[PDB]
Amino acid sequence: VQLVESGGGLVQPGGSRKLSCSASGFAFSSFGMHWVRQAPEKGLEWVAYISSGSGTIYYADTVKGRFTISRDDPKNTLFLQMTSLRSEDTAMYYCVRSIYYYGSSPFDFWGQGTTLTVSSDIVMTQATSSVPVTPGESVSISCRSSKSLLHSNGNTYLYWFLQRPGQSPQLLIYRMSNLASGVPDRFSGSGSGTAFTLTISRLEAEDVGVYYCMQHLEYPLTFGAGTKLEL
Amino acid sequence: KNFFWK
Amino acid sequence: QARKLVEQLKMEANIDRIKVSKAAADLMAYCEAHAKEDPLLTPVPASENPF
Amino acid sequence: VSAEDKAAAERSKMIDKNLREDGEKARRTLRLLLLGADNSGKSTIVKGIFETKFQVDKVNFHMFDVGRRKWIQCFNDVTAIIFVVDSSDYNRLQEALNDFKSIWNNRWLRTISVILFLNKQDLLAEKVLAGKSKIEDYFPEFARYTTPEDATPEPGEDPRVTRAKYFIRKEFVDISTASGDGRHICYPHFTCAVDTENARRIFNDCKDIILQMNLREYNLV
Amino acid sequence: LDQLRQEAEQLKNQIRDARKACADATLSQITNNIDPVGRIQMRTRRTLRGHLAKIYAMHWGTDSRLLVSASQDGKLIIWDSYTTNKVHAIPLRSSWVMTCAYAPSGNYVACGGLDNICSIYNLKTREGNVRVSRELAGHTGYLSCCRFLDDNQIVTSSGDTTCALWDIETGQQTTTFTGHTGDVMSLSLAPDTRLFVSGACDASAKLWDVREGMCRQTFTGHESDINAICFFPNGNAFATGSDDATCRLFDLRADQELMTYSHDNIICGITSVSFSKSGRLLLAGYDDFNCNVWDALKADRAGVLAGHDNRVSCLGVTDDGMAVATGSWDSFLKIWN
Amino acid sequence: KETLIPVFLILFIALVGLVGNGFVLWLLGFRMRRNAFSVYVLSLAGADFLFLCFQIINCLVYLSNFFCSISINFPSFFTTVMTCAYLAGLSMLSTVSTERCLSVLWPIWYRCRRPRHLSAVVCVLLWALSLLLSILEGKFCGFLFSDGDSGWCQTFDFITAAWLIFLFMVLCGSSLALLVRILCGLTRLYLTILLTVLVFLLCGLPFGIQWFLILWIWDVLFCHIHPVSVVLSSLNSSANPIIYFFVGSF
Repeated sequence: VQLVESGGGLVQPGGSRKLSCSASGFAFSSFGMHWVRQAPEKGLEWVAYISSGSGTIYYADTVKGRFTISRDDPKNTLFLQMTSLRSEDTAMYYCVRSIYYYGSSPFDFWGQGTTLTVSSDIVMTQATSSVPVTPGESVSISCRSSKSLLHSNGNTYLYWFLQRPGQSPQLLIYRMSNLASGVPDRFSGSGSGTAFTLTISRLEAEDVGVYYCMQHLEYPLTFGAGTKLEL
Repeated sequence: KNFFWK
Repeated sequence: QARKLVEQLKMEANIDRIKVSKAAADLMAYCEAHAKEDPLLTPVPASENPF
Repeated sequence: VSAEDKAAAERSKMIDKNLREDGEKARRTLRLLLLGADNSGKSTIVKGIFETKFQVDKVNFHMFDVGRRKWIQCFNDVTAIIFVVDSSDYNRLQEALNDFKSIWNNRWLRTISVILFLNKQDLLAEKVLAGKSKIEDYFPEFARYTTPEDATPEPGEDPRVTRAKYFIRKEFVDISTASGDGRHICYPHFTCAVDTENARRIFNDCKDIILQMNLREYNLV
Repeated sequence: LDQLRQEAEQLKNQIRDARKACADATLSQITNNIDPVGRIQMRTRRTLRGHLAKIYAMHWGTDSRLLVSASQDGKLIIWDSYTTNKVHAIPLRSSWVMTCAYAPSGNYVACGGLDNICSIYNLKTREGNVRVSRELAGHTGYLSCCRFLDDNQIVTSSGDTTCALWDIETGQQTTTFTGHTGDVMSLSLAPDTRLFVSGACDASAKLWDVREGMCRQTFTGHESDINAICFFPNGNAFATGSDDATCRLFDLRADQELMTYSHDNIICGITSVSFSKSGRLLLAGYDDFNCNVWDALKADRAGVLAGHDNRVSCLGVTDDGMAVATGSWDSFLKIWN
Repeated sequence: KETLIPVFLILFIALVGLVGNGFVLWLLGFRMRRNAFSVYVLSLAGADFLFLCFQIINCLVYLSNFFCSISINFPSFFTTVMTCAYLAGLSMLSTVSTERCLSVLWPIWYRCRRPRHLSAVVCVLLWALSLLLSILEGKFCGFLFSDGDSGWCQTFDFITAAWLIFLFMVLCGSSLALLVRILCGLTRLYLTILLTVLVFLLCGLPFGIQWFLILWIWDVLFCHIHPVSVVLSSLNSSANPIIYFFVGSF
């Protein structure tokens, strides 16, 4: 499974660019795709969404009326069109795959990103910003939301991600309880409505970075602030 | 014309 | 060959058997023990039926 | 409903659309079941499962053979059944007749027509003119049989061959018409293992069967 | 040959005399002083549409929410019974399918038919698609049933009068079960997964040992082909349905028959049987387009499930005992509660 | 002063017909399935139902006005609805006859290459056209809450008559083609075709003929010509179910 992005570069205010992503290694036409961007020092922010079959399209309020999402299934390519670029669009963009059926695990794979530089809603926050850690110990990370994320059907929609220095974010927990494929069993996650926690047992190296928690109850998608772990 | 409702 | 048939019959004819009444009592006891756990026998309220 | 539930519903809708397209594509073809015994030329009529495809007049056909009282229920909705019989080995016509009677009165085959193919007629003619074997040795009623007066068409052959052919055809036909209630029909034919006009007879018979089916569903008959 | 035949007849007579001395009472007279079940009324809750041909088999999942169905159109469908959503659609190489199964873990499904191969499909994997994992060959006749023991073992019954145990990774037969005379039509696994029973066209049933590979007992009470079989929840009894228009209940520790289920109105055969969670109700499917509910302890009709326009071919009860599912030749499925 | 017996016969025939219409609607609504031949039967049953109900209410109005002192007045939008139902019922029969002919002449195409919604499309289009024509006739002839000329009403009656003649010609041609094809290649088919054609003619044309031609071509013969026409039309509408649905199902 691969996801390669192209485009990017320097652009003057009021200009236009076009971003592209090529997929190879999986059934592209059966997946829904997202665009997520990150500021040079801030956290993660959701941009747009296109569904399988091109029947549903969503945008964030910051970029509505200027950005356009599209896909080309025979060539396995995803596009994003810029228009009237501003100084607040300086970020690095990501392409994320997602599939939806009973028991699935959305937000599985993230590609590498390209950098572009230019010359109501559920509020959920992570109070902690930095925690010093040592190998062989246990660490608990928690974040809280504004309203309840527990639906009538019995599901609680909350996700956990890890981003290592100089790398792309990776999925750890989906729907507040389940472990992703390839994730070691030392990670765990539990919580109640509005209050969630993540537990790491027997901490080791290659497990240091910034942790994010995201809600998937309703659009727009909202991320946290980020808690980082340091040696 | 005509009404047949009588 | 009939030797296989007679050997099978010989192996099948030498076992332990119990009376019918004991087996009937066992089935009755099993049915009585789990009577209050099957919804198809005792209907469940509308607040607990997923369908 | 949640966003994920909506996406799942959309996926189900796409699956339904694909299923409808596949069913519409599959509605066009017609299915046939090939039955018979050995030494009957069964595999050379049209010139687990061995399938065969052919088309005539822009209509597709799909043929099946298996190489039986239990798996015969699968072919409950086929268009027709093709029965092949060797009509030269007198020692085994009774076996073929018993097999045809067993297949004609099956419980799950009460609405399926049969296309009958009496194969190897040149050998039958050669044996009849040879004179070394007598049909009456196995069917005593043959000596008291006469060709019908107003129903005796021939292409220029000896009357003996015509009588021999008509006797066997009559046996099969009057087994077929003994008790069928008129819900399904049998179509007989004469072939010779070098004939090339065999894909059109099936086409005409299938047209007739479909016409009868259309007649019954409008309550005309 | 004459001496062997005489010895066999003597052994059969000895067995018949042996199982006659254990018949001191009858199940009917033991259960006179118990209250009758009463009238059982069930109604349709869901209807599953999407198949365009007859349905031959179905199997529930261990989570009591997912199920798989097989049809002559050449496809397998996995349903979500709570919302009637379609999860997967698996095309098949051959359209002559007679059985299907769902693995306890939920990672694989199996199917087979008039091609003589059992195929294994991987459900969850990368690339987001479902692909063939293993094809098992070696039978001489068509397959009739298949059940998963774990992710690496499976038991099959076929029309070549045999049963087999396979290793999926190697793809080779491990144990072959021989002794029947006619075609084998169904099988059922014990809860402990150490024994299983099979019914065939010779009007007899046999109990087998999985590890040893031998036959322990044989039961003969019917007078036509046996089509369905199923264990009691206890694991010490099982039930069979035949073309006799009758159902019978057999015992393992007594090695004889206990009860018969028949009525003068029924003249058609029986296609499928199942039990309830407590073992008090026996569900059966018939060729007259409906299903009958029986009292397994008193041999009395308790209800009727009549909502299908054609032959009922398959049946199933969930692990939690919350619902029952039926399929028919009219290309529909229904869930009753 | 001597038309009470015709009114009684009208009432009895309509009361008999309504039961059959209701039974057909109930059976073909959701109890049973539906092929390409059942949509037309359902539409015909519906048109029958509206026509017979409005005839019933007219008979009741007349009887109440005569036998008692209570007199009532009604608008003519009901008359327009009755005309629309009558025309739709006449069109459905021609549609059914054409479908029979098409099935007989080309069986493979009908069985394997016919679209699955053509019946609904044709039914909707015919209902829409009949409603349009009925409304356009009613507006310009004074039935609606307005006024209009006489020439326009006469012309609309004439074109409605031409439409009826066209429907009859289509029916006859289709039946003849089917019969010739069957012969040049059985008693039940004869009976069905003959009965359908004669019943259509002799029990469906008189009302339209007397309501659209004689009034303008040829005022004391109203009591001599209108009750007979209404009796015949009610008889046809009541007898349609037992001819198109009940006889087929044993």
